Amino acid sequence: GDTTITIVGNLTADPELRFTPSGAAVANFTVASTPRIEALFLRCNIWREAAENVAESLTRGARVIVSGRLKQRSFETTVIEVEVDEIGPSLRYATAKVNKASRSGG
Amino acid sequence: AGDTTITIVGNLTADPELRFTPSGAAVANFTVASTPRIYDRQWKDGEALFLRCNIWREAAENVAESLTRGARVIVSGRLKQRSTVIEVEVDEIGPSLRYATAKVNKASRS
Amino acid sequence: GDTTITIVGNLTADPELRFTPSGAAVANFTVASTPRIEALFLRCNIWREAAENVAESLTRGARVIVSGRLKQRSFETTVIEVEVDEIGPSLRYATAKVNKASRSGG
Amino acid sequence: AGDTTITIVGNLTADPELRFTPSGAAVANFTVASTPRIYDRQWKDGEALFLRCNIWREAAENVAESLTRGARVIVSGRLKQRSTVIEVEVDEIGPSLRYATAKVNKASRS
Repeated sequence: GDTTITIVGNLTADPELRFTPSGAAVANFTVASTPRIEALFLRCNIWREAAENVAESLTRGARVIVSGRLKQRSFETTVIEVEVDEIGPSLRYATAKVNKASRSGG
Repeated sequence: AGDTTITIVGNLTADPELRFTPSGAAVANFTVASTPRIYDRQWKDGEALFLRCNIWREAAENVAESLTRGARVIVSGRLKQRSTVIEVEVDEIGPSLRYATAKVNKASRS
Repeated sequence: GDTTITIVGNLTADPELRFTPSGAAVANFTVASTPRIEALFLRCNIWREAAENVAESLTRGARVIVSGRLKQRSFETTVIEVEVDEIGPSLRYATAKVNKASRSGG
Repeated sequence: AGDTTITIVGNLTADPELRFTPSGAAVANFTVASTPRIYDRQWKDGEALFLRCNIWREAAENVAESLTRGARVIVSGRLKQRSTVIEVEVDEIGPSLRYATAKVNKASRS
């Protein structure tokens, strides 16, 4: 089958960044969202430069909009997790100066 | 504040389950098995995830009556952290009309 | 970019079916959904056997759940339309007898 | 009854627009241009669609201030048929952190 998800919440901590043996960047963070009618924490993952952009521009307590797919993996005493497709900061209660980086294809 | 809605397409892995609450409310439980297709390289179709869902009210019974193990369903809902344990609070569920057909009933008789 | 959508509503008319010169089946119908806090009509499209399944099993006034992508096309005096990924009938106010068809790969 | 929510990723095509209502409410208007990728055959990336969106309240101004033509945004919302004409009633919007970076402000000063 398939599964996509969109989440709006606040960062719990700041995006922790780490690089892979291959060189590929992997940001990491967890979005906490409390619906109105609670408390749900979703840990997300991002790759490639978008990983570095996140770690570089976001901080704990930031309101974000996330679209991605679900994922699970085993831990030792399976938990759901989110594969980020694209992430941005909400302008619902904030503003932001945006600086794109040019080089379209790659 | 920020919410979290989700749409899932997968299979049931078992017949639903009618868990009547102590208060007297119907609740159907099932888990949607979904393994996505990943157009890469040429594995091109793998990484199965199992999502535990909880449908409430009237639909808890329509689901327990209509759906069965191996069923391809389309689920709409939200992720709740109540109850490890994040589950899908199903808002709408329906037998996918892909690969299958169905005869629909209604609201008002028998 | 990209865009996915999920709709829950009722059929306005019955799925109209038609075949293509290539032989590919194309069902067609439009879902009317009125949110609670209105009246929005979305015309959908489906292909392959799922098209025939729809026309064969659904009827006007039926509550359905639809996931797909948006699409637009010009008409003469552009309108948004939905490319159905998968459609099923809601069990929120109904029940259904399901008869899968076997032949997994194709 | 049945609702309809949607998530869009695309570009703005122009700077937003502050359309203050007669009542006195802020409203920002823009249209998200989105052309999806379609892994088929080997066109493998085409069919551009343009979605007109309307963001309201406080965010109408934060958007008009923060975003500009050519911007890659992530939009969350619902399709409304008010005003041909189906538009996106934006609930949340944000500059996509893919291909770009951003400096976030907040709620309470200056």
